[PDB]
Amino acid sequence: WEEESRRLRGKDISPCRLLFLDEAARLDAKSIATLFELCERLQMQLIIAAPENISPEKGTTYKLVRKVFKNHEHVHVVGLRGFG
Amino acid sequence: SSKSVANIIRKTIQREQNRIRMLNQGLQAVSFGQVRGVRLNVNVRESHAILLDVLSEQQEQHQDLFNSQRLTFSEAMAKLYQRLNPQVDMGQRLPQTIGEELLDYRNYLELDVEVNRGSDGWLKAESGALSTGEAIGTGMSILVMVVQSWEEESRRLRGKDISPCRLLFLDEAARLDAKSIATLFELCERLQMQLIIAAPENISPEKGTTYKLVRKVFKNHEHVHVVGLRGFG
Amino acid sequence: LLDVLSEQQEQHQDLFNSQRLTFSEAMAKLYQRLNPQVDMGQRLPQTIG
Amino acid sequence: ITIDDAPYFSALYGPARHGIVVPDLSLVRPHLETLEDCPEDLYLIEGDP
Amino acid sequence: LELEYEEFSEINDQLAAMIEKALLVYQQEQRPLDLGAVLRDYLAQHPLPRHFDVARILVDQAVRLGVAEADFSGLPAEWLAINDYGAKVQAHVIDTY
Amino acid sequence: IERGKFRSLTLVNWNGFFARTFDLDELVTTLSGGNGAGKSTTMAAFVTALIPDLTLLHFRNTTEAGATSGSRDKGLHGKLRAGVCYSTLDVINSRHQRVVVGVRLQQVAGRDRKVDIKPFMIQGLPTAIQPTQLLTENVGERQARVLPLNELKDRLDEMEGVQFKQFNSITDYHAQMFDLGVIPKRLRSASDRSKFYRLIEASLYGGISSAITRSLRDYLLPENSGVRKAFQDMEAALRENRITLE
Amino acid sequence: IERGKFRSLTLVNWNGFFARTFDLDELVTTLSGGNGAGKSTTMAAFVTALIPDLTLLHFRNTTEAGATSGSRDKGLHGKLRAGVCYSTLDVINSRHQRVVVGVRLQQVAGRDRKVDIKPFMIQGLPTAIQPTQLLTENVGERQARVLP
Amino acid sequence: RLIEASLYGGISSAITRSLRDYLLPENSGVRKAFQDMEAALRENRITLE
Amino acid sequence: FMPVKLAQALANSLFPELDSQLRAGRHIGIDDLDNHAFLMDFQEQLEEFYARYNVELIRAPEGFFYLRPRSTTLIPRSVLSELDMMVGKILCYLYLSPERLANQGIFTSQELYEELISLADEGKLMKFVNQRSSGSDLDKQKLQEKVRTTLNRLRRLGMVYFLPNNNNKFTITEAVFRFGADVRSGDDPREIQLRMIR
Amino acid sequence: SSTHIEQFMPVKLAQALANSLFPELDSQLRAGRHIGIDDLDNHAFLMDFQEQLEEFYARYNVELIRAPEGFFYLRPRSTTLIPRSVLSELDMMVGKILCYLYLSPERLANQGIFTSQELYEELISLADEGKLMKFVNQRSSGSDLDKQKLQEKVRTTLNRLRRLGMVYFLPNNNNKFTITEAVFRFGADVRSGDDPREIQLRMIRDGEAMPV
Ligand SMILES: Nc1ncnc2c1ncn2[C@@H]1O[C@H](COP(=O)(O)OP(=O)(O)OP(=O)(O)O)[C@@H](O)[C@H]1O
Ligand SMILES: Nc1ncnc2c1ncn2[C@@H]1O[C@H](COP(=O)(O)OP(=O)(O)OP(=O)(O)O)[C@@H](O)[C@H]1O
Ligand SMILES: [Mg+2]
Ligand SMILES: [Mg+2]
Repeated sequence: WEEESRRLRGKDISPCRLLFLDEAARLDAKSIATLFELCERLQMQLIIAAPENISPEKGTTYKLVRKVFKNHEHVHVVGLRGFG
Repeated sequence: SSKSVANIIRKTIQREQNRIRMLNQGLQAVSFGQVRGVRLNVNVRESHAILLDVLSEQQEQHQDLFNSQRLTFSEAMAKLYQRLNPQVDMGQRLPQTIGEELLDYRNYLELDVEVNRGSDGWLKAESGALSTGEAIGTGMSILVMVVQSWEEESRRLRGKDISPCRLLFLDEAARLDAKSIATLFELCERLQMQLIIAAPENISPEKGTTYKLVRKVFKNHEHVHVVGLRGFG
Repeated sequence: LLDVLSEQQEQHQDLFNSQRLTFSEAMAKLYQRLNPQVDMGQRLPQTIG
Repeated sequence: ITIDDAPYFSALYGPARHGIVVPDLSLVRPHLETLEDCPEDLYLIEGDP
Repeated sequence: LELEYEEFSEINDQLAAMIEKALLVYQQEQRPLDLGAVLRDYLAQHPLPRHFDVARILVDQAVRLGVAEADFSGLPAEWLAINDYGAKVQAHVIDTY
Repeated sequence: IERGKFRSLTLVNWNGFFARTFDLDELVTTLSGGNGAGKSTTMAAFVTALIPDLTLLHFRNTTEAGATSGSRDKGLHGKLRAGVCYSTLDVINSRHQRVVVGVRLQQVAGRDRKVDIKPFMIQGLPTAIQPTQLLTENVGERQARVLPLNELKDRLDEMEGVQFKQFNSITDYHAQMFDLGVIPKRLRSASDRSKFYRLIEASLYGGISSAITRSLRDYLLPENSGVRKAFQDMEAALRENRITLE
Repeated sequence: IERGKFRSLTLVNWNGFFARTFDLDELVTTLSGGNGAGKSTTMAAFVTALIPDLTLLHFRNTTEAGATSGSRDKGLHGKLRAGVCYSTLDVINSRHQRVVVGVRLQQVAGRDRKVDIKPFMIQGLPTAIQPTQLLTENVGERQARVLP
Repeated sequence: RLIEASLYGGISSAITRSLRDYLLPENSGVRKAFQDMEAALRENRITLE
Repeated sequence: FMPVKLAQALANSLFPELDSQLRAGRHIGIDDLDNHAFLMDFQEQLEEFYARYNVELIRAPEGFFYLRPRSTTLIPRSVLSELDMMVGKILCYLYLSPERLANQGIFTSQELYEELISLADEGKLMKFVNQRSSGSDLDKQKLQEKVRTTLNRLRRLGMVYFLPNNNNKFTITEAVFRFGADVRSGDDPREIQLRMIR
Repeated sequence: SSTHIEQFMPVKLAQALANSLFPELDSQLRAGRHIGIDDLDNHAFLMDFQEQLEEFYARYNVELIRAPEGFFYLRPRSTTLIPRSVLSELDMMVGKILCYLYLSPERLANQGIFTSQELYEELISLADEGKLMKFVNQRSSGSDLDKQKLQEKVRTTLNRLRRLGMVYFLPNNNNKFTITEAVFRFGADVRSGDDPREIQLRMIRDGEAMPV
């Protein structure tokens, strides 16, 4: 697709690249390593989700906790870091 | 005739409602994400409730339709049912079949599945209105309902000292969080029911037996190396 | 089929003595012309021509 | 009841297998004189139905 | 408010490092390896609550070294005990490196 | 009291498994390994041994979990290997009788990917003999020889007190399994088989099953004959008369 | 040439989120938390913001994947709360231009669980402005309000 | 289609079935030449019918 | 090719009729035993069949089936009158609890007439007949006429079933809920229905 | 074998119903549109599966018919599952005039492009102008306001015929249009040189036409 649009596009613009994957937990460590190297070689952004932190040493990560609170719901978000 | 048929139907309905109510209690306080309980809601359809009451108490108003020997009993039931709720149409099917349908007690019952989600009350369980884990947990709940019902059904055809085996699966179990897995283990243990679960190593349940698999190439052929652990806890 | 349609009678009649190409085959594709077995619809696919 | 206990129970209850359970048996005493249409030997038992 | 943070522990990675270093000798000498004995000796070096994780990791490291030729004999292996409180293991001896 | 239990699962000459036996836990058994290791293959073996019906058996991929029939391939052929293959279960009843139930599998040769299946059952086996030993010969070669049903029948009949039963129809096989308390309901007819398979496969993939949800009353409520047969007998005189008139 | 990148995602008045902003990563961004935490909801908000075509949008469960169902409910309505809602993206152009795309979402009163969408775009916004603050008014003692 | 298939992951049934439509781009030069031929073939269809 | 079950479904003798009805906009309730059972059995394929027309086949939560056209509908569309919706909302209100004891499911034209007159605002009434009309006999007569007319329309929709005789007495089907209000946790149906009516 | 398309339906019929052209065509056909030779796609489609379509529609108690001129259309029976309607007499006047215009070799040089004014001029040349005006208004006596009203009614009816597929307007100019062969159905009362009464009887018997 990117190649196709080469003519119409202005010379100076390279379009954004981004994909998703839900339930990433279905993949094992070797598979995720393969996926990361593929996407980084192609300057491709990724957004992935899993119940447990499957990628501790790459990129950024957020942890979501839902609290019932005064007869409604509220989500608390905290970041995670590779080393401490 | 008349009243006695209504009484047997009522007692059958009552017994089914009570058994369901007993099954229902085993599923109270099951935690799956924001779901906190599951139920099987049983209700009686109106168009049949009024028919049952009429057959119970207004029989002198319709006896002409019941003792007319030119038509059989099931046909009489079908004709009475059409006399009530006249807007009902019949799809060119024999009145005999509609009669036998009225004779089957199950047709009088309406069944739903409900979940007690979060701050809200009891809601009908729709897949699109739940997260992934909640859906998996609800599915397991309904499955154990079915298994218990089937065991109660068949025991009248089995030996007095026989108790069938019970076993269920779960593929890609990594989709459930630790709390949900604890809930599921509690359920199966209380139900004496075995489980076989597959996960790409992400989960390590301490109780039970574990098998480690590794696929290799040996003498130019695919081969699976297997190791086992158990007894921890 | 592109070779069949491209190369015409007068020059390539000396080429046409091969068993695979002839003129009538363009009309033989009239059978294929009527309806190919397309499945999913978007835009507008119609026929061999 | 299962097939294994069926013969035992049938022997135990004997002719009374097809009696009726009625927890008082004094409430029938007034009704009883009216029974002109019944099997020649009717059995009644007291207990929680 | 502003986002907070939380950090991971590397204790299990360290554990994997000690085990792999301790196990490398078997391959280098091509010495036959028995999971029963190795697990029984190695669990003695840690307290009971951590045994399960140690067993898992040790098995993960050991299976990469060769195969057990007995697996093609059609004869199942026995469940060997490896500690008190009743933990068991099932595996044939590793012969083909 | 003392509910029965599944004791073990055995695979012979499947893709990646020449001869393997899994000792099942009383509560939970966990299969673990990297992608493509063969976990789903073991569950495929279990269910195919449980319900040997090629009309129902369809091992679609976990992704695309809910789609239509689609391809003509049922996904089973590729899990076998050339030659003869087996899948067997070992069970202990409340009576503590040891019964072994299983099927024999073979790739049917042809352009298409088809399979041949034959159920069987063994009773009275000593506790000292394992399935893998029954089904293989320890010939001089590095690897044993899997022995067909003829050799197996001859080998078993030689034993004292051991009975080998080989079935011609799935109905008989399910009848025997029910009589011994291996399944909770006796699969009268193909419809019953379909519902039982629905239950198993819905559990396997997970989620609120659409089919279970549609027909909820058909699954959760037993059918009662008492309300009916009285009226069939009372109706009989009229039915015969009407038929005679026609 | 320097390829463009997505800087961040913002949610306002979604089911469980009042006003939250996720800062994306250059290569990989991961969302973790127990079942029902809200990960798939974040995915849905992003996609929504990307392709507002209401005809298309259909958020099935992860189970039942690949089954063309025609479900009665597309699953978006329930992820929104009453009142006004937003979903916006901040992007850095290859030209090093900051552009803010997004949508205004709002439930429709009536028996049918329908939803309304209004796209919008912002250009030239100063680098010091955060979308979370731009979309809300500070009313009372640290008790902000959303504005249409 | 693209996005949704990525989100749920795996071999998307719809993508593979129409892979030509997805991957191969369209060419305007082809078209300009084909315009003429288009007219001619339309006319032939007319006649045939 | 074509899916086997879809071919089976549309081969059934009941399909042409149901097709005809559906395309007209008719709603299929639990009353129509055979049609309703047919739809229950073959929904998964009929939904796909009608999607080819850019028209949606919906099963309402109450149980009745109906078609909803998209903007791109291949079937020519038509739209109801204001008076139509008015009446519809009325009927939804009459699907009440005391109805059971009041009429045993069978109403008359006069019930609806008088309810309409009593509950509606004068202005909108006028708007329905003609803005220049003013509380006149003739106006009332025309209103009656229109009522009958619209009622018939509705009967075509399947909302209301006339009892089989020349007189105008009828029963209300469950599908009338399509007119109804949005329901929120704990809200009383009477109040919300009246709130929209106002 | 079981679960096989042939059990329930002929393969060619299923193949036709699965085509991407069918829904459009079906929709149109039901609405009363006639199909001529110019809309190739549709016409060709019709030709390819004629008998299957005929057999199909038969289920509805409607005949899928093919006129000699090569155009398809739907004719409902008395027991039809699909409603049936009749054209107005003004539509007939414009229809028979459009028919004579199609035949006229004198105007063939236009390459089929005609103008509303030419149609109107031909119509008034043949029919009784002042007596035809009665349908526009009971008091019409040749006043220009009434003449313009007649012209507007013509414009309107013509627009309706366009929807039936009997005439196609130009892509950019609406004052000009082109004819199609479907107009020959307006000559069904005279194509055979016989007694008009008997012809009319035959037509009403066949369900082609009703009186007023
Ligand atoms: N029908 C088949 N034909 C060919 N190869 C197959 C077939 N089924 C499975 N395989 C291959 O067998 C190996 C094991 O597959 P299997 O589905 O059992 O893996 P798994 O361990 O369950 O994986 P995961 O849990 O990641 O799904 C894989 O290489 C798979 O490609
Ligand atoms: N349409 C909806 N209507 C009502 N509640 C909904 C809807 N969609 C999601 N929810 C609820 O919102 C919460 C968040 O669900 P969501 O799927 O986003 O969570 P999650 O963390 O991604 O979970 P999982 O990993 O199990 O998929 C859950 O309680 C879910 O039940
Ligand atoms: Mg797998
Ligand atoms: Mg989720």
